[PDB]
Amino acid sequence: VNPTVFFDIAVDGEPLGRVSFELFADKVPKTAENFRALSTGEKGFGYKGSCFHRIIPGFMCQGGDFTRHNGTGGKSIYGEKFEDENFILKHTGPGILSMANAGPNTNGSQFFICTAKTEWLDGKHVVFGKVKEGMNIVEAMERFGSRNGKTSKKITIADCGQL
Amino acid sequence: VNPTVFFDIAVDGEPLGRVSFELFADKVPKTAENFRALSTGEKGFGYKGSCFHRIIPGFMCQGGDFTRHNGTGGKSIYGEKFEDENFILKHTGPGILSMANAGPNTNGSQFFICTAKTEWLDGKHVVFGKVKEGMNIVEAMERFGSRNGKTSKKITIADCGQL
Amino acid sequence: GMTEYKLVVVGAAGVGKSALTIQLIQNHFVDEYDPTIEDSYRKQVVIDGETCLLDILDTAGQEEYSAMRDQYMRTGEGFLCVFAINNTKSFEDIHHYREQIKRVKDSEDVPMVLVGNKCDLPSRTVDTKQAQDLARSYGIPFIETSAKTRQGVDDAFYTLVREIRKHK
Amino acid sequence: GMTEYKLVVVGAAGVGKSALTIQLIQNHFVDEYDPTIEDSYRKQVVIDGETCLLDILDTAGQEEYSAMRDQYMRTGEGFLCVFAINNTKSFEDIHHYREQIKRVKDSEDVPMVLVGNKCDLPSRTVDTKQAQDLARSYGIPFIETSAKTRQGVDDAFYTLVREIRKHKE
Ligand SMILES: CCn1c(-c2cc(N3CCN(C4CC4)CC3)cnc2[C@H](C)OC)c2c3cc(ccc31)-c1csc(n1)C[C@H](NC(=O)[C@H]1[C@@H]3COC[C@@H]31)C(=O)N1CCC[C@H](N1)C(=O)OCC(C)(C)C2
Ligand SMILES: CCn1c(-c2cc(N3CCN(C4CC4)CC3)cnc2[C@H](C)OC)c2c3cc(ccc31)-c1csc(n1)C[C@H](NC(=O)[C@H]1[C@@H]3COC[C@@H]31)C(=O)N1CCC[C@H](N1)C(=O)OCC(C)(C)C2
Ligand SMILES: Nc1nc2c(ncn2[C@@H]2O[C@H](COP(=O)(O)OP(=O)(O)O)[C@@H](O)[C@H]2O)c(=O)[nH]1
Ligand SMILES: Nc1nc2c(ncn2[C@@H]2O[C@H](COP(=O)(O)OP(=O)(O)O)[C@@H](O)[C@H]2O)c(=O)[nH]1
Ligand SMILES: [Mg+2]
Ligand SMILES: [Mg+2]
Repeated sequence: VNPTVFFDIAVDGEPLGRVSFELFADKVPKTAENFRALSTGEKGFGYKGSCFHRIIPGFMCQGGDFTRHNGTGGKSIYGEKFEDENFILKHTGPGILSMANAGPNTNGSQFFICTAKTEWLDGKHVVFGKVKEGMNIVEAMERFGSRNGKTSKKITIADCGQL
Repeated sequence: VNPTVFFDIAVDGEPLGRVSFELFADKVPKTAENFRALSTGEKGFGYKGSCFHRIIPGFMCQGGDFTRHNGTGGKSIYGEKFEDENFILKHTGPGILSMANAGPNTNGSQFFICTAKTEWLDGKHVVFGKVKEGMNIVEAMERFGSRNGKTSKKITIADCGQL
Repeated sequence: GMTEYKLVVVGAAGVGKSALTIQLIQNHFVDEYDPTIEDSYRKQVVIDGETCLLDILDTAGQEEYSAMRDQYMRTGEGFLCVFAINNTKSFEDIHHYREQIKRVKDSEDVPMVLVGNKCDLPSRTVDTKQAQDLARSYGIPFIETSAKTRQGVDDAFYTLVREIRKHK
Repeated sequence: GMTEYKLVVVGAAGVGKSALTIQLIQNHFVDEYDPTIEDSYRKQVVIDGETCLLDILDTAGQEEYSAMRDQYMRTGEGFLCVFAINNTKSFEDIHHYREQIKRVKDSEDVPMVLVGNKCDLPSRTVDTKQAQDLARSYGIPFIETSAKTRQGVDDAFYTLVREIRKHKE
């Protein structure tokens, strides 16, 4: 059964709400497992305490850099980066959860949540889940983004785990 | 005789360098004294610990809000506000130290340091000092400004006093 | 993809341009006076069933810089022309903003909306009939707002989007 | 009131546009890869004895967005066309940027400077001669730079300002 994980989001340390994701282990098992384990922190490291560093209204919310906390870092549970598993699933609309990268086969821990359809990313970013509850939390994060993605407040994953 | 005060500037807590100012008490004694006492903190409050909230390269660096720390506050040693003493001195070039305000006779603690001539402020802002040493530090502060003045790093008056 | 609309909030200093914009974008009222140099905001909204992206330019009303408006007027698609109901001078200044926009854009039908802000205050000095008349001339809508109570905030920005739609 | 010059830094992803610009503005070398969406910077400088204000647009080289460059090309007064001397593909992309800028401005006479970056690296694949020839054919200056060592960083931006001043008299 596809696992479910949650983020408790805070804004400048003030609680905002919880968002939960279905991870498509049935179609991308290796990529879902990476996100799952990073959400539980069971490898000794993961998303807890990291921030969404790039939020662009009309497009997406991006985060996941827990190694450098400056938008350039993050790592997977398989080593620093791992290959593109597949591109079966498409960026079909709001709530799609997908891997950020710096070119082919550079998946780490950074991810993004679509707030709209982003079809021009299909085949270049590995889609591996979707928001299951709390899309309105993601929408609420948009109001702290900007045109180039810089945020006006600190949007953190205050807690996370598996449901 | 004109007193000399200093600011020790820090960037995200890292020391940058010292700016010193001659205060023109020989032309604006009330305004010079305000800035002097606020730089020593001898009245119980002042600039120590406050930030430069607005840095616009090519024009000026502005600070002085030690009451609200958001660019809207500040106070004088005479009360919440005091009158424009006179406009004898002009914004003649880099290094000029002058009072910020929100219209006539609304001087508090906010000030700006010019990095270029700003002659269109003449007769509207009270000029009361000039950089004596450390103009290179004011220029270095411009590294972290922007077009609308929002700073990309926290620029603080880590220490300050009289010389 | 969704359409982008470039909106520009103009008007005299202190009339509430940022108070209205921050209410729209962040859903809270700034009671303190933080005069603007220049700021930009983005919000996706649904107006009449169409999703769209609002790009909002929050401008400075200081008269020292009135000669520097042409560039943002050329680039903007529609303009929220704000005065304050208790400030006669700001209503007077509204005329020059309109004339300056028409002048710069060389058109009588630039998407535009007249906004009478601070409508929660007592001691109004500019009553609705002269604002209504001024709006009847020009040929544009007029909306009374309060950025303190949030009254008319959404309507003001959404109406301006509807004007750009009618034009284009 | 000093003159403002609107400079735009263009080139393929990862050639060092931001590294060069941050070196100029902040005297700091960005060791890490922080891909740009769009950033703007300001710096006042003295060039040939004349103080002026540089307004720098730092752009994104990702090819998916190549059709969205028209707006910034219409507004820019001069263009830093950057490639990396160890990336032949980025050198091949230059021609695309130049043709695009000429098309958008509808002019054969647009201030540009060709910049070969990363000249500190030993794995050079683009000959200095080959870059000089291209710049000669275009009629523009060519400067080799290193954002890491700061070699040529000031020179590249200052030369671009000189190219603009020549187009302005
Ligand atoms: C030209 C402007 N411009 C736009 C854009 C585009 C559009 N549309 C495009 C689509 N059209 C439709 C067919 C009609 C209409 C016009 C409108 N307005 C804009 C913006 C707001 O104008 C300022 C973008 C965009 C994106 C990039 C650079 C410039 C961009 C860019 C740089 S790097 C990257 N993209 C991949 C990046 N990699 C890393 O972050 C690496 C870091 C280091 O290694 C780990 C880590 C990554 O994986 N993501 C995860 C996924 C979304 C992605 N970031 C991102 O942020 O895209 C943002 C955005 C807004 C979706 C696209
Ligand atoms: C139109 C853009 N634009 C410019 C400007 C202008 C120019 N030139 C104009 C002159 N031309 C030459 C003769 C021909 C050439 C083109 C170029 N580019 C720009 C900028 C970068 O484009 C984004 C400015 C400027 C200034 C304001 C608003 C908009 C502005 C503004 C708002 S409030 C104020 N100014 C006074 C303010 N009050 C408070 O902060 C109050 C807060 C509440 O109560 C306590 C506290 C205050 O006292 N100061 C202390 C003093 C400098 C001053 N701030 C400030 O920051 O000005 C900055 C700036 C850049 C110097 C001027
Ligand atoms: N009572 C009231 N005050 C307002 C309203 N809008 C703005 N203000 C106040 O008017 C002052 C100026 O607002 P501001 O948005 O900064 O003016 P701007 O220069 O036009 O951006 C602030 O103190 C605001 O709190 C309003 O709708 N009602
Ligand atoms: N050795 C070296 N590395 C550089 C140089 N310039 C940039 N880099 C590196 O190249 C990578 C990409 O640089 P960046 O400025 O982000 O590329 P951009 O997409 O053109 O902005 C970064 O890791 C930089 O540290 C350089 O002159 N020398
Ligand atoms: Mg404002
Ligand atoms: Mg870059």
